[PDB]
Amino acid sequence: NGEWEIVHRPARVNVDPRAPLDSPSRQDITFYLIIRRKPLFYIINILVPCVLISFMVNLVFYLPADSGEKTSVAISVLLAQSVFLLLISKRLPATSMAIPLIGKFLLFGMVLVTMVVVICVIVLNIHFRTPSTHVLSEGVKKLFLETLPELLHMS
Amino acid sequence: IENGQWEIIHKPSRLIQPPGEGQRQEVIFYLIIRRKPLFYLVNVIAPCILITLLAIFVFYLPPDAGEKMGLSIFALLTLTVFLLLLADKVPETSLSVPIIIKYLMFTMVLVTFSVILSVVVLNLHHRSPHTHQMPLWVRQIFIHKLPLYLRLKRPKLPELREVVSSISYIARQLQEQEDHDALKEDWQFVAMVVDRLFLWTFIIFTSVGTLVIFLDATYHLPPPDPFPSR
Amino acid sequence: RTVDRLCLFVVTPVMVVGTAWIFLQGVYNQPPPQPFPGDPYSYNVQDKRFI
Amino acid sequence: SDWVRMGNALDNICFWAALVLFSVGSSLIFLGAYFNRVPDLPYAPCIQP
Amino acid sequence: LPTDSGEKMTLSISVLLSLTVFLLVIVELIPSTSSAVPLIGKYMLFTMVFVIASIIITVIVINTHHRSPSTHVMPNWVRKVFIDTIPNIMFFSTMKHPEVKSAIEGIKYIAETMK
Amino acid sequence: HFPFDEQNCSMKLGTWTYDGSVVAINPESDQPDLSNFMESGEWVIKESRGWKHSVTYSCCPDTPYLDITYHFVMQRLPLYFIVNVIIPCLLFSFLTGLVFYLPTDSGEKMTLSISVLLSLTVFLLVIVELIPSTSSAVPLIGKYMLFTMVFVIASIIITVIVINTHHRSPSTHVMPNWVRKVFIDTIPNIMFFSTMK
Amino acid sequence: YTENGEWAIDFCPGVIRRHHGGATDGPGETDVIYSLIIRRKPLFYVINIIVPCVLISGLVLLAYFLPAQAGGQKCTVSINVLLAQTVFLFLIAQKIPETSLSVPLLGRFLIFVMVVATLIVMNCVIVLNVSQRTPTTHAMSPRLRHVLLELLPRLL
Amino acid sequence: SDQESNNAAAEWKYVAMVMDHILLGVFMLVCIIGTLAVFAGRLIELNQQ
Ligand SMILES: *[C@@H]1O[C@H](CO)[C@@H](O[C@@H]2O[C@H](CO)[C@@H](O[C@@H]3O[C@H](CO[C@H]4O[C@H](CO)[C@@H](O)[C@H](O)C4O)[C@@H](O)[C@H](O[C@H]4O[C@H](CO)[C@@H](O)[C@H](O)[C@@H]4O)[C@@H]3O)[C@H](O)[C@H]2NC(C)=O)[C@H](O)[C@H]1NC(C)=O
Ligand SMILES: *[C@@H]1O[C@H](CO)[C@@H](O[C@@H]2O[C@H](CO)[C@@H](O[C@@H]3O[C@H](CO[C@H]4O[C@H](CO)[C@@H](O)[C@H](O)[C@@H]4O)[C@@H](O)[C@H](O[C@H]4O[C@H](CO)[C@@H](O)[C@H](O)[C@@H]4O)[C@@H]3O)[C@H](O)[C@H]2NC(C)=O)[C@H](O)[C@H]1NC(C)=O
Ligand SMILES: *[C@@H]1O[C@H](CO)[C@@H](O[C@@H]2O[C@H](CO)[C@@H](O[C@@H]3O[C@H](CO[C@H]4O[C@H](CO)[C@@H](O)[C@H](O)[C@@H]4O)[C@@H](O)[C@H](O[C@H]4O[C@H](CO)[C@@H](O)[C@H](O)[C@@H]4O)[C@@H]3O)[C@H](O)[C@H]2NC(C)=O)[C@H](O)[C@H]1NC(C)=O
Ligand SMILES: *[C@@H]1O[C@H](CO)[C@@H](O[C@@H]2O[C@H](CO)[C@@H](O[C@@H]3O[C@H](CO[C@H]4O[C@H](CO)[C@@H](O)[C@H](O)[C@@H]4O)[C@@H](O)[C@H](O[C@H]4O[C@H](CO)[C@@H](O)[C@H](O)[C@@H]4O)[C@@H]3O)[C@H](O)[C@H]2NC(C)=O)[C@H](O)[C@H]1NC(C)=O
Ligand SMILES: CCCCCCCC/C=C/CCCCCCCC(=O)O[C@@H](COC(=O)CCCCCCCCCCCCCCC)COP(=O)([O-])OCC[N+](C)(C)C
Ligand SMILES: CC(C)CCC[C@@H](C)[C@H]1CC[C@H]2[C@@H]3CC=C4C[C@@H](O)CC[C@]4(C)[C@H]3CC[C@]12C
Ligand SMILES: CC(C)CCC[C@@H](C)[C@H]1CC[C@H]2[C@@H]3CC=C4C[C@@H](O)CC[C@]4(C)[C@H]3CC[C@]12C
Ligand SMILES: CC(C)CCC[C@@H](C)[C@H]1CC[C@H]2[C@@H]3CC=C4C[C@@H](O)CC[C@]4(C)[C@H]3CC[C@]12C
Ligand SMILES: CC(C)CCC[C@@H](C)[C@H]1CC[C@H]2[C@@H]3CC=C4C[C@@H](O)CC[C@]4(C)[C@H]3CC[C@]12C
Ligand SMILES: CC(C)CCC[C@@H](C)[C@H]1CC[C@H]2[C@@H]3CC=C4C[C@@H](O)CC[C@]4(C)[C@H]3CC[C@]12C
Repeated sequence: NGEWEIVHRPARVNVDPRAPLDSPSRQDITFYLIIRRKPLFYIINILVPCVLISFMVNLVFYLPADSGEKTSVAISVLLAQSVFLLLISKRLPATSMAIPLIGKFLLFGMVLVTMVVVICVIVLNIHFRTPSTHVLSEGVKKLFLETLPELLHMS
Repeated sequence: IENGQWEIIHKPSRLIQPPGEGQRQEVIFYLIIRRKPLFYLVNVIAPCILITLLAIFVFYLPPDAGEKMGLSIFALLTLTVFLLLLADKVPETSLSVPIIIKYLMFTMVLVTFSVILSVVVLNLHHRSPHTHQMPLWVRQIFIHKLPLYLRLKRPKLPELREVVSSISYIARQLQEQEDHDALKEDWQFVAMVVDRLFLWTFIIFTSVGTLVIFLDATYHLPPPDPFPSR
Repeated sequence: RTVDRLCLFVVTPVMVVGTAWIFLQGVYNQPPPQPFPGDPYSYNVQDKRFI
Repeated sequence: SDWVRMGNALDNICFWAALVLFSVGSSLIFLGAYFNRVPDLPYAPCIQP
Repeated sequence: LPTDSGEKMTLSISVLLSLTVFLLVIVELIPSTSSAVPLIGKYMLFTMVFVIASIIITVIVINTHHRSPSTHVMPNWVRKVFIDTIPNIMFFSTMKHPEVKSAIEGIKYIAETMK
Repeated sequence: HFPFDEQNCSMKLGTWTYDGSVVAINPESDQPDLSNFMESGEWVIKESRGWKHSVTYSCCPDTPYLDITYHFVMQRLPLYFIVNVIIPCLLFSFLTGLVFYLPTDSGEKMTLSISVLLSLTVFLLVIVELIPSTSSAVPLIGKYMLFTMVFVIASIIITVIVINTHHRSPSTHVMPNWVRKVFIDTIPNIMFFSTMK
Repeated sequence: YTENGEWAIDFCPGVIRRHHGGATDGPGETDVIYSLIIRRKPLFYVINIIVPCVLISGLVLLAYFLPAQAGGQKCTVSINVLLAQTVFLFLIAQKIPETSLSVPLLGRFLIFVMVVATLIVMNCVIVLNVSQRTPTTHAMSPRLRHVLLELLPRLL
Repeated sequence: SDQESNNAAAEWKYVAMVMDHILLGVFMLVCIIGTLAVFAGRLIELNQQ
């Protein structure tokens, strides 16, 4: 099969001791197929694009606030993740036994991208403050202009 | 063989007599089954909550960034994608509306209003000082009264004759620019106050609506008895 | 700018580590060596159980 | 200002070029269908009117 | 939405994008037949044409806003229609060493430049 | 090589319950009869042929097992996939590089690159519905899709770096000497040189 | 008779064919072939796909009238029209036949307008590159200046 | 002082623009080379059949 590789293929005679001898459920022969998915298709077409696009939301921290394109990048990453979620929604049943691994990663990525959008909003809010709207305290200057840049090894 | 989407709550059987010769009894087996909604929580509800949070946070974005429209409208676009996702799953009958569809349309209405109110805020912010005169009542409400409640404290010899005329003209032009900038600052402060008011209003409306819908969903329990009294 | 740099150095490692964990559960997910747990037999034609 | 006016002139000529391309290509593509009627065959119509 | 926001095309084009994505929902849900145009189809096409017309007219408005004073000169009819007549219906406000002599000329040049 | 692939598909026919010692099958012709073959809109049969085979197992040396296997070498007609898949990918690949001719002051570089990425992401729907979902190998079309995605991704990363460089000022950075030597002095000398130092 | 919602039956001749009557063939064969010549009624495709796609693809021409500055959103209009065209490609892939003997008019039109939109995106990029040049980075190319500002109005 | 600051900023902008020109060349070349490296081998093989 183009998607499934057979790992184990046992056969067993199963006898139910609890069932009566005159029951059809007393005996059966079961042939089991343990099959591993060959994940190359999903890797190439879904996982690498989704993972790379999700990791793209981190570049917004290196984008300057004057570019005016930070939140657009972040929300577009969220939109792309939603498109990928639409893609996955057609390929698996809506079962409740577990969240799929790709589902777990997608939920984790959408949550992180949401926090990144919120962080971008806060950063833009801080960037555009002026004396006519906000007061810049000396403690804030000491923390954010001298101590943290020295700790963070900023230029 | 257990089903991954349904849990069997009750499974009785009943003999149904004909209404008191061509009449026939029935034996009805009832399956009362509760859906296990983890898939829809992961794939629909959580993204809607995140998009709603971003719609709330639009109002904290400064007008000068020039990014309110992009954020709010792309949130709406993402919600449209999730409508496309739900189109393949929801029932197609018309006797009532699914609560998930109600939540999705509530979210889309919220994001639409976030777009509308962000447009209003930007209209106030970019208002031309010379063409638009601030009415006094706008001043009294949005510059004096409301900032107190919203916890917004606004901080705080022909040559010589020609030279004198040029210097006086330069000073006059800079004073005109100062007055224009003061009126522009007043309009921008009004826009900021209105933005904060909308932020608090949107938080309140979002929380109340989400709580109402989520409590309606959570307290919808399966019947304790298969045949309740009616 | 300082807030942005700090948020980079905080958020990006979290994303990398969480993605690595999530995908490492799957990459190392293999069927067990035996078809039936608790039964050492392999059920393969190489290991015939002669009567 | 000189650079801006050169850009404006470029936009002006290119608009007409793009409009001609769009209109002519779309018109040719759809006129292909306009000349694709069912041929006038020598048979009576299938449904008598 | 003011032109100075720089977001008019963002809003309009993204509304169009949302409508285009929603066309997938529409074709998924409503039946597809050519016997006649459904009422949903008429409303959908009306909304689409509405958005397209809004985009076109917004482009015209933005072009009007950004018209330079040097290259473009305002015709009298535009002034008479939009600045004079229409606002009466609405409510908006209508709209002796050489070095010393060189310094004096520099001050005059600054004043004339700001003029 | 999909969509330029060639597929050799067989039809193995045999008497299920009769061996060669009781029932013998022989081909009517060396080739299958294609005289009444309807034209295919997706495949071209380049070659077709039938072969008889006889297999004798060691445990059964008197009852040979016969079969006739009809094979058909078939070349896909790739026009549908060229038009609907390859050309949009080529257009996205071309649009990827144009961000590097956009000025940074335009404030639209990330708009262009991210919109191209969104177009590719929407296009993944078309690709997966049209491409076959098998893991035996990566199709050529899948390789091209991954190439275009990876390099739009690379363009976005490098564009963010370029925008960061463009906005630097002495209030934020001090230019190292090697950047000056490499970019202001050496490279423009080996270029068209219309740019002013 | 009720007409099909999408197909009108224009002609339906029948013919009795006889063949394989040759000496080598041996016994003659005969059949009856009816030829339903049917016409599609394209109203659904016109209303739902073609007209919206035509208008949205024509929107790219508006880019030439937007200012070539930071807030012009010229590239916004062009590339998002391309994105909408990709959405329409997804829409049209669900409907077109999957054969490769020729290309359908719908697909040909969509690819044509996508190519036009790509060319106009390139054109907008070039116009933006030319418009925002400043003396601190670029020299005044006098050849292009003469070509555009002096010769072009004379040609017009 | 503002003029000196503007000069340094313009130097940074020049560096970014030179990088952009190099990257435009590289990415167009990569587009061509990847398009060839993917398809040309099979297309040439079919051309010889
Ligand atoms: C819709 O479909 C129908 C059915 O396909 C079309 O009607 C048929 O059209 C075909 C042509 O496409 C036509 O085939 C021709 O048959 C005649 C008669 O064949 C007999 O006689 C010749 C000798 O005269 C013998 O050679 C043959 O053994 C036999 O019994 C042929 O003469 C004719 O040949 C000519 O055209 C060939 C190309 O098609 C060309 O290669 C050849 O040199 C010569 O010029 C055709 O083979 C069918 O007879 C038609 N009728 C039937 C019942 O199928 C109909 O036209 C289609 N409608 C539209 C609008 O397209
Ligand atoms: C899943 O679906 C099944 C099938 O619809 C439901 O089973 C029905 O349940 C209802 C109650 O929920 C039953 O209705 C009740 O019937 C009692 C007996 O009625 C029988 O006898 C009379 C007289 O001969 C006949 O006319 C009648 O047809 C029956 O044969 C009544 O005593 C009950 O009265 C109660 O409700 C009425 C409502 O109007 C009140 O006015 C009364 O005061 C009282 O409270 C009641 O009418 C119905 O018979 C069941 N159908 C079958 C086929 O068994 C399950 O309940 C449902 N499961 C859920 C939703 O949990
Ligand atoms: C793929 O899926 C199949 C099932 O479809 C799995 O096969 C099962 O494997 C388990 C583990 O080997 C089997 O469980 C074992 O069954 C033995 C026999 O039970 C029979 O007899 C009792 C009465 O004596 C009946 O009640 C019962 O119904 C059966 O008829 C038990 O003896 C085993 O118990 C031993 O192991 C357990 C481990 O927890 C210990 O606690 C016990 O003390 C004891 O040592 C055990 O319960 C099961 O029967 C198999 N099912 C079938 C249908 O054969 C495959 O393992 C699975 N493959 C995977 C996941 O890789
Ligand atoms: C698609 O897939 C099909 C099926 O797998 C391929 O079919 C194979 O085609 C090759 C070449 O045509 C076949 O090889 C030839 O088989 C002939 C018959 O062999 C059978 O019958 C004899 C007589 O009973 C037995 O002895 C023998 O064991 C077989 O049972 C041979 O006569 C041919 O020999 C001639 O060519 C070889 C070339 O190497 C010379 O060395 C010989 O001297 C002689 O001239 C030859 O071996 C093969 O058997 C077919 N297999 C099947 C299963 O049908 C298609 O080729 C493939 N299509 C493609 C990809 O093009
Ligand atoms: C995304 C994760 C959470 C956020 C991470 C943030 C990371 C970045 C770190 C942020 C620290 C930045 C400090 C700059 C300001 C220094 C001066 C100061 O504090 O006093 C002044 C400014 O007060 C403020 O602005 C409050 C501190 C920053 C608020 C950030 C947004 C709210 C986040 C809340 C959590 C969101 C939770 C929901 C989202 C998950 C006092 O003036 P004021 O006018 O009284 O200030 C009102 C401020 N208010 C409007 C905020 C009330
Ligand atoms: C940033 C780069 C690494 C792209 C992102 C790769 C992501 C999607 C990861 C998650 C799980 C990974 C796979 C898990 C297991 C294996 C091991 C071996 O069989 C080859 C690689 C392969 C198949 C990995 C390829 C990369 C992979 C698909
Ligand atoms: C870019 C990285 C850091 C993101 C983390 C998620 C993915 C891409 C990572 C996490 C752990 C990784 C895997 C760990 C180990 C292996 C086995 C090795 O034989 C091939 C690579 C492979 C399969 C790695 C690559 C892909 C992988 C699954
Ligand atoms: C779209 C613009 C830019 C280019 C148009 C070019 C014209 C000449 C092209 C486009 C599509 C082409 C048609 C596509 C398919 C077929 C079917 C084939 O059996 C005969 C040729 C025919 C009928 C072609 C004729 C030429 C054609 C009409
Ligand atoms: C090289 C990059 C930058 C552009 C082209 C796309 C890349 C990602 C493509 C081109 C060729 C591809 C490889 C082709 C074949 C194989 C062998 C098999 O194990 C599957 C994965 C693997 C190893 C592919 C991984 C992805 C791949 C390397
Ligand atoms: C890129 C722009 C210029 C054109 C966009 C439309 C494309 C898809 C058109 C233009 C010319 C067309 C081709 C013209 C003629 C033929 C020959 C015919 O026997 C089969 C179809 C085929 C091979 C056409 C396929 C579709 C085609 C390639």
